[PDB]
Amino acid sequence: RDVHPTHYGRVCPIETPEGPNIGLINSLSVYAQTNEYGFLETPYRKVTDGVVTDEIHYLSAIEEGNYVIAQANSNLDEEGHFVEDLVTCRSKGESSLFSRDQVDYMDVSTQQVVSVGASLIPFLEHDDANRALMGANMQRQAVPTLRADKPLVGTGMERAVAVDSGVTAVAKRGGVVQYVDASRIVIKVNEDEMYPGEAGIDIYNLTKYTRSNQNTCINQMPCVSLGEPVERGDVLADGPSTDLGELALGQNMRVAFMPWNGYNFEDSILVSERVVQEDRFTTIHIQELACVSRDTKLGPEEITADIPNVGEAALSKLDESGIVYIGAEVTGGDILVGKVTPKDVKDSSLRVPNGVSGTVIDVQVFTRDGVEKDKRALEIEEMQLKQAKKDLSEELQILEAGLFSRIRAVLVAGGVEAEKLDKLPRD
Amino acid sequence: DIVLNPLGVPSRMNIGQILETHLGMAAKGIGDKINAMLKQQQEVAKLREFIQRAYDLGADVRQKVDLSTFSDEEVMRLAENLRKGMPIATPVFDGAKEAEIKELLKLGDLPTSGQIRLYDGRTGEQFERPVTVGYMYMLKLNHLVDDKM
Amino acid sequence: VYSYTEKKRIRKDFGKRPQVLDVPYLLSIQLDSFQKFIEQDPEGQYGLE
Amino acid sequence: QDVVLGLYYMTRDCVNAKGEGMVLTGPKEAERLYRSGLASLHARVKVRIT
Amino acid sequence: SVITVGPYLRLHQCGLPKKMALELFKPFIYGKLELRGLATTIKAAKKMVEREEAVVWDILDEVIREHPVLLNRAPTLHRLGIQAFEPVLIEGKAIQLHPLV
Amino acid sequence: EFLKPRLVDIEQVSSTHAKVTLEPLERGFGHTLGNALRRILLSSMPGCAVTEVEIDGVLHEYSTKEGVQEDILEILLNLKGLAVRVQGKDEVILTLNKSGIGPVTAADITHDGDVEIVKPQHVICHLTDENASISMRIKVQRGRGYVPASTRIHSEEDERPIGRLLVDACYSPVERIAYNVEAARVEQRTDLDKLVIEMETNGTIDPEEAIRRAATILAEQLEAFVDL
Amino acid sequence: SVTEFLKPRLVDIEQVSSTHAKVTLEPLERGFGHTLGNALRRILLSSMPGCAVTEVEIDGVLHEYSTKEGVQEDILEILLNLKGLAVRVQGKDEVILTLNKSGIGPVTAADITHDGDVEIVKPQHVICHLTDENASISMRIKVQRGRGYVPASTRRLLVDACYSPVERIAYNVEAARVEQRTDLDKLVIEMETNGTIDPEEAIRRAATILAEQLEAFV
Amino acid sequence: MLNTCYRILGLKPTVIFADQIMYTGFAYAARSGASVGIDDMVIPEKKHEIISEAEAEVAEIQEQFQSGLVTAGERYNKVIDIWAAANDRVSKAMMDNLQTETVINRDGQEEKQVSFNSIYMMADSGARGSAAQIRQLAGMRGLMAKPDGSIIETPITANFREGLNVLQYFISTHGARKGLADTALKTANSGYLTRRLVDVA
Repeated sequence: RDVHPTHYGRVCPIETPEGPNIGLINSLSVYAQTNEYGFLETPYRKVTDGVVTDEIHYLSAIEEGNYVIAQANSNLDEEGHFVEDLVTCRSKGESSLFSRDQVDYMDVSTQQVVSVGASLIPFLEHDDANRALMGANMQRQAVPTLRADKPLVGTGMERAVAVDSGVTAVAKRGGVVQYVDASRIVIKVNEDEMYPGEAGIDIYNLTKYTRSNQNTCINQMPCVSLGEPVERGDVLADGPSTDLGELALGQNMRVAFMPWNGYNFEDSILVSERVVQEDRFTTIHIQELACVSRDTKLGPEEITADIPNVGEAALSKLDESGIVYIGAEVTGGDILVGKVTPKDVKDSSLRVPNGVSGTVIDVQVFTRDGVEKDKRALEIEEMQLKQAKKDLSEELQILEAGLFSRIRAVLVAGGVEAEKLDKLPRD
Repeated sequence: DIVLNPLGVPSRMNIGQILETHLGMAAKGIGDKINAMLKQQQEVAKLREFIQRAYDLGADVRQKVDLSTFSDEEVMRLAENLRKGMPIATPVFDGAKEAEIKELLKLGDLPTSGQIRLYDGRTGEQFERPVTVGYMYMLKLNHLVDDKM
Repeated sequence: VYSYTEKKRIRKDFGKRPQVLDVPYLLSIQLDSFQKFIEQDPEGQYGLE
Repeated sequence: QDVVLGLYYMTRDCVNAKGEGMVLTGPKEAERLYRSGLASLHARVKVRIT
Repeated sequence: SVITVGPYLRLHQCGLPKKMALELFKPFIYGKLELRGLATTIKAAKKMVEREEAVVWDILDEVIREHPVLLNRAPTLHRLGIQAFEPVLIEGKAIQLHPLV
Repeated sequence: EFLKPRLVDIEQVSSTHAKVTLEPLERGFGHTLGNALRRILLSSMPGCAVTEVEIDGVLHEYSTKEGVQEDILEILLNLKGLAVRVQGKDEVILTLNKSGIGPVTAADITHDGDVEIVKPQHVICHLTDENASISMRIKVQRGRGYVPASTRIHSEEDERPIGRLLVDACYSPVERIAYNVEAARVEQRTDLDKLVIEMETNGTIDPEEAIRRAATILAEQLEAFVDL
Repeated sequence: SVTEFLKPRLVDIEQVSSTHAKVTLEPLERGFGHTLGNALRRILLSSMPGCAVTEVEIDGVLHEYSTKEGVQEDILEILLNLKGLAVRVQGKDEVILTLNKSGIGPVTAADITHDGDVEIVKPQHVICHLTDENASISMRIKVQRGRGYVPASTRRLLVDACYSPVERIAYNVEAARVEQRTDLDKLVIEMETNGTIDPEEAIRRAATILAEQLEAFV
Repeated sequence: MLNTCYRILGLKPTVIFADQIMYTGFAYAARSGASVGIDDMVIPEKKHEIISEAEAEVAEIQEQFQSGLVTAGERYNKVIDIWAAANDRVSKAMMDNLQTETVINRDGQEEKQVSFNSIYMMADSGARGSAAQIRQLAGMRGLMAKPDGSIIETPITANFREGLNVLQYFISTHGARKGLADTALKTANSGYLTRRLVDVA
C-alpha cells in the first residue's frame, strides 16, 4: 500500500479505498497517457531547445528517469524560456532546481499528477492532506440530491466531469430543439449534420426518476428550450445531479465557524430549520420490490387478487389483478401483491414490507416465457407500444412530410394548382 | 443557515474550508450586487459593465471572455443564470489568491476579513468577536438515519 | 469559436497558468479495452482474432 | 474543547478593559454588570470573595 | 441507532428515540395500560400502541420516569464503554447523549 | 413613566418588503422590544398556503405530463413559490387552467376574488405544446409557520384520493426581518429611541397589521407573567 | 384556532428564599418562551427602578480609597457597604441618610440615624465594624431614586446607582410534551431579588411595565 | 479543579459542579463570539529571510561537498540540521508573534499582552491544536523525511495556509499515507491481546 517516488504524477495519489482494501486499489491520474504495453506514458511538454515544445512527450517510467522534466508551475518567459536558471526539475526521479539547460521535457499540467476527485479539490494547496483524502472518499460516498446547485466555487473540471458523466443528454448532432416534451424531446438536427438518409430530427428520451444500484434516483431531467440552436455534443437534459453543464453536488450555504452553546461542537451540524422547511437537501428512495409467481409443486405461486382471510380495504391499493395501482398509497405490511399458494389455497400474498409505506410507483410484471400476461401487464405493453408508435410515427411524419413536399413541389413545377393542392387533403 | 464549531480547524488543518467560505461569501456578494442591479432593473449596459468587470476581475487568469461578444439577449440570459450569485473557477494549484478573494469581496461589497459582527439571535447581543461567516457548499452522504435505526 | 453552453456560463476562472493541453476524455481506458476486445483484428495481436 | 474554550474565554483578561479596576460585591453584581454589558467579561476587577 | 449529542441532557438523562422507545416498552406499555385499566385485550393494547395514543404517549412518559435501561456504545474497550442512563423520550429516531460521556 | 412608542410609519420598501420605525423608545428597551417582535413575527405569523394538489389524470406524484415542461413533483416545487393575501378564507380549492404552448403564470390560475394573488406575474407552469393544456385543483389553506404535509398525511386517516397530493405549508409569509435601533428626537431627553424595524414578507399582509397581531399575541402570552 | 397560542399553565414559583426564588412556566411557545425570558431578563436587569444611596457626604472623607481608623473597614470598603445598603422607602425621590454610630463593634444597617420614611431591608446588615470604643461614626448618604444599576462613574462620595432592586435573575427553557405533541417548550425562571420586592410581585410589575411600553402598538 | 472536587466535594457535589460547569462552558463559549479567520494565519514576517539564510547555508555546504570539503553523508546531515534549525526558528518567531498582542494601557501606554489571536488564543488555551500545527499552518512545514525515513533535506519552508508546493505536497503525501496505513494495521492486534487476557481471567 506504500507510494513510490516512481508514482510521481502517475496514478491516483490521494484516492484510496478504505477498509482491508486500504492501499490495495488505486486509480488513473488525470493527464498521463498509457503505452501500448500498459505503462504510464505520462504526457510531458517536450522541452525543445529548453522551450517546452507543444510536443507532448507521453513519457514512460524509464524515460521519466531518462529525462529531466521541470515542474509545470515553473515560471518561463513568453518564448517558453524559463525565467530562472536553476529550474526546479524532476530529474531521474530526483526533483531539484536543475539548470535551465538540464531541462529535457516539461510537466504537462498541474492536474496531470492529480486524479479526478483530486483535481476537484478546492484550494488544496493551502490545505492539508488527511482530511483531504477523507473528503475525497466522501465525494464517492456522496448521496444524490433532489434539487441541484452548482458549487459556487469551481475548480473548472466540474463542468468537464459532468460532460464526462454522460448520464445527462448530449447532442448526437447539432441543431435546435424541434419538439420539446416532458418525455420525448425532438431536436432539429441541422441539414449540415443530417446524413442523406437521416431526417435531421434528433430525438432523445430523457431519464426521469429511476432506481439506481443503491435503489437511488435517476432523472436526466430536460435542461433546454424548444428550438434552441446548439452545437453537436452539447448538453441537453439535466441529468441526476448534473445541472448547468456542471457537476452539481454541493449546496452553497452561508455559514459561520463558531460554537453555539454546545449544540455545534464535536462537528455537530447546526442547521437552519428553514432549509428543512425548504427541504433544500431532500431526497427519495426507490427500492424495487419484485414478486415472483414461482411454479410450485402443488401449483404455482398464485399471484392473484383473490386472497382468503384478507380484507377488501387491504386490497384497495391493488388493482383488480391484485396489482398495487401505479402510485397507490401502500402501508408497511399492507398486501401490495395478492399472491397465493395451495393450502385449498395458502395465501402467499407478497405484502409490501413492514415499515414500507408509500406510493406504488410501478409494477414490472415479467410473466415467465410461456406464461400469459395480465390486463395490467397488457396495458404496460400497450403504453410502451404507444410510446414507440409515437416516436416511430414522428419519424414517419417527418418522412411523409418530405415526400409530400417533394410531390407538391413537382406538382407546382408541373402547373398543378398549389391553391387546389392546398385546398385538397395531403393524401 | 449553518454553523460549525471552529475547533476542528487547526485539528484537521483543512484551511480549505476557510478558503471555501471566504470565496463563497465574496462571490455571493458579487452576484448579489449583480442581482441588485437586476432588481434595480438597471441598464443592460450597466449590468453588462458589472458582469464584465466581475468576469474581468483577476490578473493573468488563463480564462478571458468578453460579454460584449455575448449578445444583449445573451448578456441578459447570462445574468439571469448568474442571478443567485457569481460562480467562479479556480483549479487545483490554480486557486485564487488571498488578494483575489479580497478583490472579489470588494466587488462583493463584503468585509475584507470575512469575519462579520453577526449578533446571536438567541443571545440578543452582538458576537464578542468578528465571526468568520461565509457561503460554502456542503454534502450529505447515503448514511440515512432510517438505515441506522 | 465559443460554445453556446460555454457562453451560457462563464465562471470567473482563477486559473492563471495556461491550460496548454486539453483535458483527456476520461473514458479512454475502458473504451480502448472494450474496442480491443470486440474487433476482429487482422493483426491477431489482441482480441478474439 | 468547547467547554475549555468558554473557560479560557472567561479566564481571558484584558488590559484597559471595559471598566477596569471596579468593585463588584459578589457574583450577582458582576453578573449584572457584564450581562448588562456595563463591563467586558475580560475585565480585571476586585470583588468580595466569600 | 445513531448516537446524537444531546447537550441539553443531564449526566443521568438519556435521549431516547421516542419511536424506538415505543418499540421498547411495548409490553411494558401494554402492562401499564392494563394497569391503567384501559387495556382489556392484549391485542387491543397492541392496537392502541398502533394508535400511538397521546394517552399511550402520556403513559409512556409516565413509565419512562426513572426507569433507566441499559445502553452501550461500541467498541467494548473499557467497562465504561457501556452504561445506562435515566432515559427521557426524545421525539424521533436519534440517540441524544450527554456531553462528557 | 414609560412612554409607549407607537407605530410611527410604514414606508413600504416593496410589496413584500417594507420599513417600519418605532419611537420614542426607552434606552435599551428598544433593543429587547425589537428582538422580541422579530422572533414573534417570525414565529406564528398566520398565513395561507396551497396544501393539497389535485390534477386530473395524474396517479403518482412522481410523474410528468406530455407537453408539460416539468414533472408533477417539479410542478409542486414550482407551486411552493406562491404568495397571496387571501381574504376570509382558511381552506380553498383553487383552480389554474392553462392551454396551448406557453408558460402558465400566477394569473393563469383560474381565480376568484376571495384570494388576491400577490404576484400574478409569477409563473405557474409551462405547457410546451399547442396540444398541451393544464388544469388542476389546488387546495390552498390558511395557517401559520412551516408545517410539513407528511405530518398531515397520517392526520387524514381517511384515504386521500389517488393523486390527492399534499404539500407542506409555510403559511407564515414573512420573508425577512431586521431592526435598526436609532435615537428618537424628542425635546432634550436623549434616551428616546427611534427603532427602525425592517420587515420583509411575502407581501400578504401589511407591516402595521402584522405588528398589531404580533403585539396581541405577545400580550396574550404575557398575561400569565402579569398575573404574577 | 390559528392565532391560538399555547397559554402557559401555572406550574410553581419555587420560593427558594425571600429574595431568591425559582419560577416555573410550562408549556411555553417554542422560543417565544425563550424570547419572553430574554425580554423579562433585560427588563428586570434595567427597568427595576428604586432609591439609591449615590453621594455619601461622610465626615472627614477626603480620599475615595483610604483605611478607616477604629473601624474594621476601609473608606473604599465603607463606600461599597453604602452601595450595598438596601432599604424599602416611600415618598422621597432623594434622601440624605444619616448614620449615627460609635464604639467598638460592628455597625449594622440599623446603626443609621434614619427617619421612618424608609424601611431598611436588613437593619442587621452590617453597615461597618467600628473596631474602637473611642471610634465614632458620622455620615450622610444621598439615598436617591433611580432605575437600573447606573455606575457611580456613570455620574459627596458617589456610589453606583444600583437602583435596580434585583440581586440576580436567571431563566431556563425546557421542553414540554402536549398529549401527543412534544415540541412544546417549558420556561424555568430563577430570580434573586434585592428583597425589597416580592418575587411574583416583581414579575407582575415588570410584565406590566413591558405591556405599558407595548400599548401603543396594541 | 475537577480532581479537587472529586477529592473534597466527594462524588455527588463534584458531579453537580461538573454539570453546572459544562452548561456554563457552553454558554460562555457561545457568548465568546469568536471564530477563526483565514487572515488570522499570520505567516512569520521574516520567514522569507530565514529561508534565505537557510539557502545560503545549504549553498555553502554544497560548495564544500562539491569542493570535497564536505562528505556527501556529511552534506546530507548538515543540510538536515540547517533545515531543522530554520524550522525551529520559524516556529519560534511564529509563536512569538502569535501569543502576544500589544495594547495601549488604560493610561494609553502601548504594551504587549496575551494576544487574543484566535489561533494564538486556542493555542494558549490549548483546547485543541499543536504549536507544530501552528508551524505547519502559518510557520513552515519544515524538512520532511523520505518515505523510507531518510531525512529529505529539502525543507518545506511554506506553510499550510500559505499553500503547498507540488513537490512538497507529494513529499508529505508519503508520510500521510504511511500514517493512515499504520492506523489501519494497528486497528487489529489489541483485540486479540484483550481476548487472551480475558480468557485467562
